[PDB]
Amino acid sequence: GMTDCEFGYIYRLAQDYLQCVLQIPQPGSGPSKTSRVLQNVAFSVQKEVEKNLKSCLDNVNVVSVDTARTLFNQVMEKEFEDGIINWGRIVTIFAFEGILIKKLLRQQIAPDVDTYKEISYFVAEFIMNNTGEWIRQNGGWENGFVKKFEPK
Amino acid sequence: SYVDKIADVMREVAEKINSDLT
Repeated sequence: GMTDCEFGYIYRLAQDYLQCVLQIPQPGSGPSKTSRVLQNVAFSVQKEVEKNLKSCLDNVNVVSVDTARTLFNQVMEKEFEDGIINWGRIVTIFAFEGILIKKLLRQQIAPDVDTYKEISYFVAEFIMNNTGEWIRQNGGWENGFVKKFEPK
Repeated sequence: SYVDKIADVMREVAEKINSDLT
C-alpha cells in the first residue's frame, strides 16, 4: 500500500534480506510476498557485484558496524549523486547490505547477535529518506516493485 | 576514491537490472 514507504515496512524488508543471507529465517509462515520476490533479485545482484568487486572488497576490512555504516553511507552517496532513482538502484542497496554482513561475519572484531539488526536499520534509514518519495510515486513495494519483478 | 570504484559497479549493475527486465 501507500504506507509501505514508511520506516517499519522498509526495516522489515532489510532485516528479512539479511536473515536470508545469514540463513536464519525466522519462524512463522514466512516473509511477505514483497520480501520473497526481493530476495531472489537482490541475491542475483549480490553475486554479480561480489564478482565484479572481488579485488576491491578484499582490500577493505569491515571490522565493525561503524566501518560498515560509514562505507555504506559513502557508497550510497556516490551511487545516487546524479539524482537518479529507479528499482534497479534500490535493489543494489539490499545487495550491498548482504555484502557487508558477509564481510562482518569474517572480520568483525566484536560480534554481537544484533549486528544484522543495526545494519538493517541504517539501510532502511537511507532507503526511506533518500528514495521513499520516488518509491511511493511509483506504486510502492506491492504495486510497483512486486508488479515489475514478480514472475509473469 | 576507492568508494567511487564500488559505486560505479553498483550503478552499472543497477541499470543492467532495469534493462534486463525486457
